[PDB]
Amino acid sequence: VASGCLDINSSVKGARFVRFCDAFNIPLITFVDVPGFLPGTAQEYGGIIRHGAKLLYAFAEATVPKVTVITRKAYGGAYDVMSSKHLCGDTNYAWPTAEIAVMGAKGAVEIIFKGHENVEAAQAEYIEKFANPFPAAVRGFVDDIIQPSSTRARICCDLDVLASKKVQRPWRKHANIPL
Amino acid sequence: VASGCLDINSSVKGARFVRFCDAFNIPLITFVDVPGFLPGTAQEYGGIIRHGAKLLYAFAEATVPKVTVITRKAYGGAYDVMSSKHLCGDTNYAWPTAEIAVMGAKGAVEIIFKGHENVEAAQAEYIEKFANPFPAAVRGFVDDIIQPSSTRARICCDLDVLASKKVQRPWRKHANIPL
Ligand SMILES: *C(=O)CCCC[C@@H]1SC[C@@H]2NC(=O)N[C@@H]21
Ligand SMILES: *C(=O)CCCC[C@@H]1SC[C@@H]2NC(=O)N[C@@H]21
Repeated sequence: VASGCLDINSSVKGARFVRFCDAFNIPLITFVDVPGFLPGTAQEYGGIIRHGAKLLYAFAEATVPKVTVITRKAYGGAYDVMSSKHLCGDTNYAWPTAEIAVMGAKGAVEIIFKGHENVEAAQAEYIEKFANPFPAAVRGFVDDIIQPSSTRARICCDLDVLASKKVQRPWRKHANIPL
Repeated sequence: VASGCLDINSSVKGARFVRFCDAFNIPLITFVDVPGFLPGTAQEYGGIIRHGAKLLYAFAEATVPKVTVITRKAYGGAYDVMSSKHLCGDTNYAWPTAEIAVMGAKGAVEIIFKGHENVEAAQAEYIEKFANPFPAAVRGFVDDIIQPSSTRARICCDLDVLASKKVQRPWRKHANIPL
C-alpha cells in the first residue's frame, strides 16, 4: 500500500501503539521497508512534519527491548523514524536485499555528478558500491546481515537476553511529545 | 622535570588530589604538557601500568566541572590520562603551540613510510600537516584555539556557568578503582 511510504495517518497509529507497549514492558519488533514519505500538498497542509515527529519520538523515548529487521528499502529520514539503531536500539539485522541510503541511486548520481561527462559510468559505479546493505553495515549501522530463514531464531535469542535490560534517563516531570 | 613525563609517583599524587576535589564539588583546571611516560625497567617492574590507571580513573569518574588547557605536548595515551574531553570534560582549549598526536613526527614517519624512496619529502609533508593543533581541533577534540593572554578570562567564564551542572551515572554499590 502506497509503496510503504509514511504519511500522517500511519504516524498517528504507530506512535500510539509503540507508546503503550513501552509503558507496559512489552518488547518491540520492527520490520522496516520504507522508501520515504508520501509527497504532496495533501500531506504538507495537514502537518506531515508535526505528525511524523510523533513516531520518531515514540521510538526514541522507548526503554524496552527493540529489535529491528530491515527487509528491503530504508531511504532518507524514514530510516531513523522506523526505529534505527541510533535511537538506542538493541539489535538491528539486515536481509541481503536491504539498502540504506539518503536516496536512491538515480537521484543521488544526478545530484552528485552534475555537468560531468560519462555520467552513465558514474551511475554504474555508484550502484555497484552503494545499492546494497554494505555502506551502512561497515559503519556500525547494522549488527549482522542474516539469511531470512534464520530471522525467527535470531529474534527469539535477543528477546530472551534483553528482557532484564534496564537503562537510566534524566529526571523529568513528564514527557513533552510534539503532538 | 623529566620532560613532563608521567611515572608511578606522579600518578599516585594526581589521583589522590583529583578524587578529593571531585568528592567536595571543587572544580578542576588541568594544564597539559606531557610527552608520554617515563620508560625503563624501574617503572615497568614497579607496576607503571597499574599506577597510571589511577590517574585515568580519577579523572574519568569525576562529575565536577573540568576545564583543560593544552599548552604544548600531548603524545600517546597520556593525552587521555590528563583529562581529555573524551572523559566527559566540559571545555578544552589549546594554545597555538599545542600538538596532539599518537607520537612525534619523527617516529610516525619512520613507521608509516618504511622502505619508500624520498622519505625526507614525506617527513616535511607530515610535519607541515600534523605537527600543530589542527588535526585534533577539526575533529572535535578541542573547543577553541585561544591566545594565551585570554586564558584566565575564558576559564572564569566557564567556571561561572558550569557550577550548576549535574550529570547522571548508573547506580553502584561503590567504586572499584584499580589500586
Ligand atoms: C517520481 O519522481 C516520484 C518519486 C516518489 C518516490 C517516493 S514517493 C515518497 C518518497 N519521497 C520521495 O521524494 N521519493 C519517495
Ligand atoms: C629517545 O629515543 C628516547 C625517547 C624518549 C622520549 C619520551 S621519554 C617518555 C616518552 N616515551 C616515549 O617512547 N617517548 C617519550
